[PDB]
Amino acid sequence: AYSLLSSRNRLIPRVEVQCRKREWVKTDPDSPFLNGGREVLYTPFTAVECTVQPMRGKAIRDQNNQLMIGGEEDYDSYTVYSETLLFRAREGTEHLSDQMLLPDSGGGQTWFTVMKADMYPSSGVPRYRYYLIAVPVGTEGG
Amino acid sequence: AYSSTSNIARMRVPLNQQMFENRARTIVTFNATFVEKDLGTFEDIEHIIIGIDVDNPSG
Repeated sequence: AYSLLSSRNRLIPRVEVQCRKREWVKTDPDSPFLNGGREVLYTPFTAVECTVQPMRGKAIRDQNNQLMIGGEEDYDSYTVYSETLLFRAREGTEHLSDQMLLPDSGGGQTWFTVMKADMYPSSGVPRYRYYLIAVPVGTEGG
Repeated sequence: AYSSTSNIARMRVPLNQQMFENRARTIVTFNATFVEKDLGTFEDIEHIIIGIDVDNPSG
């Protein structure tokens, strides 16, 4: 079985990041809809150690500021290697995708939503790879 | 001569993915008249000969 990869690295620096779980709930008392007035509940936590890297190409959809008919919108993304388990959304449930807070190109800090998670069930070592997309500015995603 | 005009449409076109340029477009229709010259002529009628036959019962 794997031995070296089953232990923490000692050459490349790694950092911890903050995250938060997400659910949703219905608030309207009389509306007949599952949506109602949707609300999201958060529960914070942290990842043991992570590595953050940017997109490699220069494709038009990967550029940071984009020109739309309204104005120069904003976009960011990352690829993350981590030893913590993060989950995407699951259907027929009230759980949403986990989010984690990282620096952006504008100098601030914003939340990124997990979109793709990679796992190797037959190997055993707990090492994962994630792909993240920054939440739209002015909202908390979906 | 001038005849009529079409709708004037205003447009915005991105440039270098940074700026929107103002533009417009229209179609103006004019009348005209074109003249061209033939490549020759036919001959004139200088002499005409006509044959006549008057059918009658006396001969």
